[PDB]
Amino acid sequence: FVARPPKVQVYSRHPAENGKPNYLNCYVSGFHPPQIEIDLLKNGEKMNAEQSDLSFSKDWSFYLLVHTEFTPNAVDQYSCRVKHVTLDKPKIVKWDRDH
Amino acid sequence: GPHSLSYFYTAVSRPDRGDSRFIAVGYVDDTQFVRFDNYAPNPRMEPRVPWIQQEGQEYWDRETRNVKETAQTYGVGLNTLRGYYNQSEAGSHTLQSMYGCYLGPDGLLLHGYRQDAYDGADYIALNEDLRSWTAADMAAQITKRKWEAADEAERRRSYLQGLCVESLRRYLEMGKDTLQRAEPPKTHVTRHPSSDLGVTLRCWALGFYPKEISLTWQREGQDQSQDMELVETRPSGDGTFQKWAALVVPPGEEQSYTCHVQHEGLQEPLTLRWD
Amino acid sequence: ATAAATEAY
Repeated sequence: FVARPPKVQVYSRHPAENGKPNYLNCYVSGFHPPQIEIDLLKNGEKMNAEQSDLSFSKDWSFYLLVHTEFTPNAVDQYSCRVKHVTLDKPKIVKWDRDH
Repeated sequence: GPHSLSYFYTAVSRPDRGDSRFIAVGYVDDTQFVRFDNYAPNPRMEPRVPWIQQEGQEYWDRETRNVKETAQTYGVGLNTLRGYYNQSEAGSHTLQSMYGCYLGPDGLLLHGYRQDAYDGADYIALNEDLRSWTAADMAAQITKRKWEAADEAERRRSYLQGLCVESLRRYLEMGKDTLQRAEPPKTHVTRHPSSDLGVTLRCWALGFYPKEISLTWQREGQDQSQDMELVETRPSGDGTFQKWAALVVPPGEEQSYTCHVQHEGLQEPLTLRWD
Repeated sequence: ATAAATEAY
């Protein structure tokens, strides 16, 4: 009966570098209930991405990783969009190579 | 610290709709090695790392059967708890379970655990002695009386002291070259200006394993822990982890701050500075 | 290896 909002981090596996293939990560955690929708976006459009197996932390809150291969450049904008019952509207976290 | 084998179950009612879903993931230390998810057709316990794949078909058959029967038990359990709390049959609820064993230097159980939660809150747990239970509320006290009369604690203990540790010692062998290797973090410090009297220094730790790590900032040997920004340790995607610690400082005092990184993968603890 | 199904809740 108690709902907890998702925390979101968007980041690359390796230090970003235009032209060099990398891996785009959207890590979502601290949420409950488990029902949730997590999409990686490229210029606002959904990307192919795989999602980890549902697991949870010691405090029972769930976490998921959505991730896909990608080659960062100087133009393309990346972001993670998260939909959860606790969220007024979709949560959109833009990717920052500095955080 | 000591190695551990752990399993994490999540069961979610789908009313109805009118059944559940059950998800299990297994970990050795901070490495996921198996999973089960009956959201998939003809569900099977499946390998999630290379080193486990070598298990024979009988293992996978036994694990699959076992978790599918467990899924049925949690399906019933969800109905039962809904009853305990006199909740509507139209709402979905969650039943989570967490159990595992830690390996001691003598190759025996150092300590084991089993904890359950309903809708994200403690429900019932096995105590450290592996012989008694702690119930979180009146409803859990009903479950407790059932488990006490049924010898559940004694079966759990025998598993944790037996199969659990035995399996763990086996997996640790099979995955030696990866499970028992410490992967040091790759580190560096970055700078990000803000206004004139603010500059964010960020200390990075990338691609490390296991997950445990310490990142701290010091101002001329004095800890800067309370205005430091520390993000939750996050998965790299390849089985390793990432983490960083930042803190705003005066745009001239860069040299007056040091980042200190402690990880078992290092020979010596590191002291980083901005260049 | 997983434990056998827990007692009924």
